[PDB]
Amino acid sequence: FIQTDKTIYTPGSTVLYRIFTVNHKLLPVGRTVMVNIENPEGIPVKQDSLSSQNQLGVLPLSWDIPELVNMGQWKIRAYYENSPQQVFSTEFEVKEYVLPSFEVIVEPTEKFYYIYNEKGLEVTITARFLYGKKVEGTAFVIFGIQDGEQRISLPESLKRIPIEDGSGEVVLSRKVLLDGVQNPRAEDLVGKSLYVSATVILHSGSDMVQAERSG
Amino acid sequence: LAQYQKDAPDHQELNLDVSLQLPSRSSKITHRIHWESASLLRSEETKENEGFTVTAEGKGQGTLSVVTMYHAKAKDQLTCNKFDLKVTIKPAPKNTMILEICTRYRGDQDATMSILDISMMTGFAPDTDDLKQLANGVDRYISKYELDKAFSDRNTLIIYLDKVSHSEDDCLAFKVHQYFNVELIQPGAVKVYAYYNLEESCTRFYHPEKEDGKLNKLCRDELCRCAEENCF
Amino acid sequence: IVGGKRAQLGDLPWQVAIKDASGITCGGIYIGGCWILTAAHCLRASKTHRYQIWTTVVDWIHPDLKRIVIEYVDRIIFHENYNAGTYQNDIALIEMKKDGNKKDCELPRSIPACVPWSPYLFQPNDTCIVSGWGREKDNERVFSLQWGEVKLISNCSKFYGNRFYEKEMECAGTYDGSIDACKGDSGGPLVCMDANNVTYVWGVVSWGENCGKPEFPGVYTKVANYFDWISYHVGRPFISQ
Amino acid sequence: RPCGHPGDTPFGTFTLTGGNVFEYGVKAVYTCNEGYQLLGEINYRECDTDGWTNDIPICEVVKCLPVTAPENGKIVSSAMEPDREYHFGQAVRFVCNSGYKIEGDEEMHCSDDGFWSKEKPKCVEISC
Amino acid sequence: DEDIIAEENIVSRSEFPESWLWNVEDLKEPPKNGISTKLMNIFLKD
Amino acid sequence: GSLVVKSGQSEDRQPVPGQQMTLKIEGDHGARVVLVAVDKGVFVLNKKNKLTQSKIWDVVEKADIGCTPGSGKDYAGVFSDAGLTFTSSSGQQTAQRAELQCPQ
Ligand SMILES: *[C@@H]1O[C@H](CO)[C@@H](O)[C@H](O)[C@H]1NC(C)=O
Ligand SMILES: *[C@@H]1O[C@H](CO)[C@@H](O)[C@H](O)[C@H]1NC(C)=O
Ligand SMILES: *[C@@H]1O[C@H](CO)[C@@H](O)[C@H](O)[C@H]1NC(C)=O
Repeated sequence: FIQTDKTIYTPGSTVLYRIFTVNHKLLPVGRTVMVNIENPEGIPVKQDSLSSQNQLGVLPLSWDIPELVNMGQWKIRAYYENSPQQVFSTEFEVKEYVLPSFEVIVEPTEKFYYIYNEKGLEVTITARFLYGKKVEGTAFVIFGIQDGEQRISLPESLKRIPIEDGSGEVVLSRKVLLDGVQNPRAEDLVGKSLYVSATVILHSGSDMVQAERSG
Repeated sequence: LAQYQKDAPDHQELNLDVSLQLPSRSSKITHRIHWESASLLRSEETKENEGFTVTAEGKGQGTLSVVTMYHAKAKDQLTCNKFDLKVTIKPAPKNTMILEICTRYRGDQDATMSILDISMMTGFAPDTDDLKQLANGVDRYISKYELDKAFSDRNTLIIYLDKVSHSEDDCLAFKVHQYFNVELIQPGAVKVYAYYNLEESCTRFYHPEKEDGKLNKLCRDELCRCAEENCF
Repeated sequence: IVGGKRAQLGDLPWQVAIKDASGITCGGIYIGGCWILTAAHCLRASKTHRYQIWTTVVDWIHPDLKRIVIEYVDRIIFHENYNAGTYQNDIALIEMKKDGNKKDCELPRSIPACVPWSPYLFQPNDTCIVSGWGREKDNERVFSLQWGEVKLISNCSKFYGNRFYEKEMECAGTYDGSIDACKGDSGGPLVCMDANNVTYVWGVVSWGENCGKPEFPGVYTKVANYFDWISYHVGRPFISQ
Repeated sequence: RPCGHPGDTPFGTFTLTGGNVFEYGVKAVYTCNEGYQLLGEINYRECDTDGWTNDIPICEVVKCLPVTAPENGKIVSSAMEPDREYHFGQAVRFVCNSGYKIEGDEEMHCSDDGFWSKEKPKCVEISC
Repeated sequence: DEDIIAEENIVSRSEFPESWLWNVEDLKEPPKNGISTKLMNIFLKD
Repeated sequence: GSLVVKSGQSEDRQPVPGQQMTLKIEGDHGARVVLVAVDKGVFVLNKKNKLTQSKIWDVVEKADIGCTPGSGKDYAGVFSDAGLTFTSSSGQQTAQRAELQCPQ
């Protein structure tokens, strides 16, 4: 089992990860483990062979990220030396970013959408700072229909709503949903999904967070 | 056939020894390309831009790729590539001035919902009556949060636009009053962008009659020193 | 260093290490204050803050941890007219930073090695000692500090010709002795002693060639020619000109 | 007068001595992790009227001496190759040549002591 | 001026790690119904 | 076993930037506990590949040798489908298994 300290990293930072080495009874053991660092392209860029002995089943490791590097999903691949066919993996994203300082939550009323619901998909936006206090601002919410991997944006569904006391509401009307797709027969929408994208801007205009809830 | 699968030989031997041979002294980077680590990408960096010699020896095959990273000058604009912004501040006919902001989208179609992020100059504040007049309909929106704040401590403002034209400039203006007096006034700023992309934005600065937005910098070639004080 | 014996802590205090994340890259010499004299060619990163500096280390695998003080790197200084093709003007300075509580960096072990002011102070055929962490023979090794005696030879254009420049470079090598600093010990000190045993930095390991062959001696960039160049950056303090 | 946070050094932790807040007169003693030594006699930072004591302590990974392949044997395991320092954690394997059987510990890793967990084995001809 | 902290006496916050407290602790305390409780003092970041 | 991390101090004391705090860790005797403190902003950007307990038990259950909820077509199918090989001296035994993976 591989545990990275974070889920995403900036170019230049160090990735701290621990490999837990147990047997099929989940009891800590001391064995030799092969570790491979793999770039998003798939090419392994750093191999290693270490020992779990005298480590109580916990193996503390680190890997330095170069400054000039290709962004995307990197992978750590470990396998016991004795069993090269059982390869365990964990991913970590590499990207240039800054902390948003607040969180935006896009939460639909229901976890689905009944195709014959005239009310449409009502969504509540809840934005609050990372230290708990609520957020005052403005949210731009827009809807879309997803079919496998093909996304079709609905320009008519764009809404601007006030975020007052950390809460807002925005409804996708059934009429707009049917008008957005070029098919009057609503039965064809069954099997597809809806995604919602919300952008909240603080009144200070110093931070902006985009969040999405698809599927 | 059983003896053929017995005398069956594993893999063509791969064992490359690739030595970077530089006339100068640094460390000794050697490379052992083995079968067990054939796919391992072995990268070697060299800070000097120069012709050099690579000496490989042994059985097997490999690929050598020399790729030089650098910084290239860009003719195309790095800031305001998708938006044009012109900001002017003039003395209106206690010190009150008129801020005028004209923006135009650099696209084939109109821009969608956009944000005007206006920061006041140190000591200045928007006129309340003027903001309420801009905010009524006309595809503009100023939140109640902004409109309720007093003239004091109202140094930031966000004007929301329903759309900005690509065919011509959409222009607005309002009066700004001087509530605090300071010998050195920091320039204010205006930042336009579209809600769906924050990176494609434009930012302009204003200072009561000081070209552009910029401070008095002294620049030549790459290297600039600040010149924001008395000459002597 | 091809020949020579394993250095011990007390012998050459003025030796200074430069180690990055990937092993140790060359090494400089302490010339007093909070300044180090190395070669410009070995370190060439405008990402300088990671570089780190080790002193009185002698052996890279089992330090004694006692007075093994290492210091961070504040600022680098490269020669303006450095040529990458001919390896001319191969000199650089290192500034070590210390906290604002103490005015200067106090390293009580390493001893400064002074700066030569004239090329006429020492002449060829003089007993000089170049020491560092290089590779004897071709063996990687380079765990313990090696030092050896070399002689200065005059008119190096006999062996290298147009590539050598006597105003800005100097050659030191032993005929058939092959004792020659090589590879890993670049930018290191080429130290020679005076009649008072005053310790001078006659040169630093520049480019040279493949060690061993006495018909190709090691080439070192001459320090005495860049005496005024160092003075501009580090001021007039320390030893009398 | 509260000093600043004394900063975290890689692969190490620090404890405050004589107090519970970074105030004037406290000491911050550092200690590296298992498999990491604290090089340098300076190991503490003390909050004075200005700031902390000189610089920040460093933690370096302990290293093991490289081992050659035994007679009539080869080592084709481990990291990215030859005759280099082996830092803490890494492990090697011994496989004797055809016609030679191992005579000792087949595997070993870089131990805490900067030495190997086991001793270097031998390769002896196969004898029955 | 009067009734305010001087500039030189203000220590700016500078410790903003995205992750920290990468530590190892062993539960060696005398068990209580099999559970061994360990009190650990940590210094929060900025 | 069990592993709980809670406040090692009172609930009147509020956490302040830089303030020392006591962390109460209660777990199994002798267990080595490894820690990590992460800013919640990280999870706002990416909250995937996070180590949980549910994911551990998921890996264990995917390496299970049973392939059915229960029983079988015959007395041999019960043993084979439940990940067992029965072999009697009289000859009653389960069929051989040459598939590491369960049938589709
Ligand atoms: C070389 O230097 C030595 C110094 O020990 C000297 O005795 C000898 O005469 C010199 N030889 C030549 C040819 O200069
Ligand atoms: C330098 O002069 C000639 C070059 O014509 C060279 O061959 C010789 O080795 C050198 N002689 C001396 C005395 O340095
Ligand atoms: C200089 O070095 C020589 C080398 O043996 C030594 O005899 C002498 O004592 C040293 N000091 C002086 C002042 O000559």
